[PDB]
Amino acid sequence: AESHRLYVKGKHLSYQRSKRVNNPNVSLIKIEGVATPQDAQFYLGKRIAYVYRASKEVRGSKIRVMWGKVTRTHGNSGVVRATFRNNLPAKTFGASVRIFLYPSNI
Amino acid sequence: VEPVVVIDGKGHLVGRLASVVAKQLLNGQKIVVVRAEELNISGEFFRNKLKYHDFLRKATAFNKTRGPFHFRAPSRIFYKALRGMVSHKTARGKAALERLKVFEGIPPPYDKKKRVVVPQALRVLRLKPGRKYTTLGKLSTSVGWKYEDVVAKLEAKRKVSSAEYYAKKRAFTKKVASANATAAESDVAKQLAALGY
Amino acid sequence: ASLPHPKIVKKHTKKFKRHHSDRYHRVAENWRKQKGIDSVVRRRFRGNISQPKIGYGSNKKTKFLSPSGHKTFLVANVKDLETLTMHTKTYAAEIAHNISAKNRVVILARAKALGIKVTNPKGRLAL
Amino acid sequence: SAQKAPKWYPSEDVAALKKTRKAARPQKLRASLVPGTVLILLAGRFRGKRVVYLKHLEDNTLLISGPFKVNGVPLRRVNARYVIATSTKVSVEGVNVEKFNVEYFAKEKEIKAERVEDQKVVDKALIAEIKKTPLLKQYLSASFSLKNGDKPHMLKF
RNA sequence: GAAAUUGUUGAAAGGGAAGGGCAUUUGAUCAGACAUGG
RNA sequence: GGAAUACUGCCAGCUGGGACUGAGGACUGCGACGUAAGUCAAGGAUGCUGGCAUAAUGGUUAUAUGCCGCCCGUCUUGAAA
RNA sequence: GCCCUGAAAAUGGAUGGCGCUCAAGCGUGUUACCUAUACUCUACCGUCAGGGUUGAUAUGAUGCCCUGACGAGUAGGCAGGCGUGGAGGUCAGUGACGAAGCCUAGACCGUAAGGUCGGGUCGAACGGCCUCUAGUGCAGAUCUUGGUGGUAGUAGCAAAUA
RNA sequence: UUGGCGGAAAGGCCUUGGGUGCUUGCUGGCGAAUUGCAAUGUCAUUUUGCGUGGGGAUAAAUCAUUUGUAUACGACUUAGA
Repeated sequence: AESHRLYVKGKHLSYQRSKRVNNPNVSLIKIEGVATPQDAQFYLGKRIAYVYRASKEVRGSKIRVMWGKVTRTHGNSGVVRATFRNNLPAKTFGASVRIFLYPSNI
Repeated sequence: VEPVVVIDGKGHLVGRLASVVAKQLLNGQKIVVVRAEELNISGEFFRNKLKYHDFLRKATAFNKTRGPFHFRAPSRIFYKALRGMVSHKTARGKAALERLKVFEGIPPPYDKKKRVVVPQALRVLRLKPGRKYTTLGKLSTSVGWKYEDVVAKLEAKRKVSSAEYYAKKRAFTKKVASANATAAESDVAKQLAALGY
Repeated sequence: ASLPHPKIVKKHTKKFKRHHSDRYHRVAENWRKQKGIDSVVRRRFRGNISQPKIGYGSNKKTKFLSPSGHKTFLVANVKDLETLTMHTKTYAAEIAHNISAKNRVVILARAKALGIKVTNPKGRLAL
Repeated sequence: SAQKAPKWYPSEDVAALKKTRKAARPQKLRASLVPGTVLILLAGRFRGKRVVYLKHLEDNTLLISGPFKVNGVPLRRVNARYVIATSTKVSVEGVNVEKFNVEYFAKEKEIKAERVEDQKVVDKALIAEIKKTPLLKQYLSASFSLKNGDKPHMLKF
């Protein structure tokens, strides 16, 4: 109980985009340990959270969370696509993100 | 999958190392590259020196001080290859970069910290045998880098220290693998083997 | 208090300001269609302001509703108010800007009696 | 008048719905959810806890045990999409479980005496089964987590 | 007693212009509710 | 000599995972399953549970971040010029 | 065939850049993958078309309802609308218990022209609807008249003895 | 706490000796619910202002004045208890 994590780590790389136009509506996530679209199929539909600090407390907390979910895979190397209730801020390209194991249809 | 990754520059091909190290920064991973002076470039030394001179001719004509800066140190020759592969003028660019350090030799904390290689940028895996190449240290020196010998001196001093260290290590790992031997074949050991351990 | 309506969808909630109304004081924000021969806005080059056009039109079904769900009706006095006697679930009253403070207390009491929503109570409210 | 008056006004009659065609058919749970099976809870208060599945209630949920004396989780509702089914499984033969249902949990602070006694009834039998297999108790007392290295899409459970 | 233009106060940004578009973080500000036995 | 397999194609063959949508508003239509009364996935979503109150949420606004965005008007085959 | 010679120009510099040598190069083959305002399916706005329906039965027949298709645009044509001075008619319209006007990174309606509201300031008149009427809508014209900036506390204020 | 080693940016490393908590090596006795079927539920490290108790320490630079090794003005360089 050194470890308590029940999510897989991921990184927020980019919005969906062509060379010169981006689409903030979809985000591209690289899930740790996932190297192929075949592997990434496991994570589709799972929930993600981006988790951040703020100065103003809300429900007596300075931690905040943006939720979303993995929607399809992306390209040939396990990258995955994700939509969020809001839209990841963009300063967060490179930030860590958390990919849960539910909804589980193990 | 590590807070900081430390790469041994040795036997690595600049551009391919630069390519991987740059993607690493843009994805959030801190990198420090050491031993930048034993980095290679493919194709023999005369061509690479020549190239560096073509780069030397470029300066702002009216004020050479505002025109391109020609960095001669191996670490910094590498930093140039990398920088060109990152949108270094945007905010996100500067952030990516700030996650990265380059050194000639391997200066302390890193000296007692593990280093990794990057196979897809490793020359011996990459260059076809017979193909001529260039040591970055030798190249720098010839275009004005001052500290080849200083870093050489420091490295041998370091390497002596590292040997002693590695020798204690091995000796210790003897005692362990020895004194293990008894437990190594014990009922618990047979159980672990049943589950692959 | 109001009928049912589907989700009110706006479509384009931002203003549409005249091109370069942010550039010279002389040029008011009020929409004005660019006519210039080279104009990037008129020719619609990526990157510039959108212009108003009919595709942005609101759903007939939700058009003119205020967030409460009622069309607003402007209302000068008690007789005016009472045209919405039957249509309580549908219109809400907004009292003219130029109605005196006391005549507002009267329209207000009466609205209340009749169950008619007032959109700008607290008119010239004393207190 | 401040404004002319509309010439129309809509009906204030609210209409009735169309006779909708959506019948409630029963949820058929995935093959691995079989009573007695150990579950890892993925979310909520007892996330991490490894728990014994007992019964599929009529509001789609899973009746869960623990047992309490083993890891502090009481008899409880859990949702099937927030669970991993391990392949490890205890027999659930000598365990009552008939009375437990939706209205059992119905919200009508304290803790009911029945709840506390049912916990002991169900647990005693479960613990008696759990013990016949070495390290099962301990297994269930211990929380689940991902270690560096784990790949969910690979691991067996 | 408008605008240009100006002083002071308050808030904010600013590594060779500023301004704009889509998007969201953060801060500020504003809403829509409306009723159930005591 | 007797097989198998590949390849290509067909099935009004059976199934798992993920994503967007849910327009309509009594009933009329075409059907399906039933021995039957009835049932239904058949001319557009329902059901069960929960969460929010000086709040969940939405509008606006400022700023940051990603990508993108040359000065309008004019004559002109051609204007950021 | 690839490669080498043949192969000389002026600021420093361009396979787009980095850099790449069993390529990240050249020829060829095979899969997978990324992505347009295009294609497919669905919602909504409008346009056009076809169709139904005041038969007695509350509130729009230039209406209501059903169905299919379609949407680029300079010069230019037509349509439906937004807004201004004044005029006939009407709301027995608003108003000194505050008209008009002005200010307001406050609110609401409209695709838009615009409309509406709150608060502040103000002081005498003003508006909606059906019509009528034009000296009726500005960014430009080295446009007119006025007013104001940066330039800038800058150029300067040094001939003629003190 | 006993020794040592580390200057490339050592600012860290190895060591000796006890003390103290824990020890899932192993065997027991208790506890956990109602946070109600997920949602906000582990606290990290930076600055900066204040609060207490201890140890500590007790200056200068600028303007003005002055030199002319200096100087368009600033700047430079001297001198003054």
